[PDB]
Amino acid sequence: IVGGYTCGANTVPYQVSLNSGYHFCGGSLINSQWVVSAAHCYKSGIQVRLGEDNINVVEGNEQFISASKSIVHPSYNSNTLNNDIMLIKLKSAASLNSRVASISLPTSCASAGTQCLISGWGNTKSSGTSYPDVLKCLKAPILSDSSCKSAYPGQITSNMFCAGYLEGGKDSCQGDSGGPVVCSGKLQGIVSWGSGCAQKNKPGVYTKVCNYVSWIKQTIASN
Ligand SMILES: [Ca+2]
Repeated sequence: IVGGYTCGANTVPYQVSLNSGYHFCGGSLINSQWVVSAAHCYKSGIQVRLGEDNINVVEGNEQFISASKSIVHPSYNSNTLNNDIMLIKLKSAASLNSRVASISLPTSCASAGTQCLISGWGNTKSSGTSYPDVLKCLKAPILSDSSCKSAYPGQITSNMFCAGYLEGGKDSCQGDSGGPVVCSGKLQGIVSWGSGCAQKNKPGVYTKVCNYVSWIKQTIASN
């Protein structure tokens, strides 16, 4: 996250870290056994880390659970990043408390102008490299379809949205991928892509979760 603030320990209780010997992507806990992330985060041998704040120190609220199964969206296109969403089932159910909770799936799609919370352990610099050990947060508006498609001509599909600041300075970045965009207490987005970070007229691009709810429910019911 560039240009954000330090969330505070366990203030984003649904935030997951995906670990394969190291933190590589974020995710969201959507129930005691299921995590939603970005399909471009697909790896073998994922361990899901819950209850994290400092990812380099054991602070006492962690739950480390391996993935049993990973399901990439049937129509994921890695060249276009269209349908950039993945489901991860835990080997065991997480113990849900105030510090480790699930986030609700949306009933409706959020509109342009809605303020959302984006969080993760990604790079905090727009030029150069600096990775935080603690969770970073950013409040950002959902931009209009028009402004989005005009920033990224020919690249935005129905399954995407832009959020952030056309002025730049504040964005998601490398390492934030797969993490939540939560608006009015519901999971609306997944940190998907962008052209660099926090650059002028190049906002973050997010997977539009409201388009996938039916797929999510069906999959979870049968797996
Ligand atoms: Ca920790």
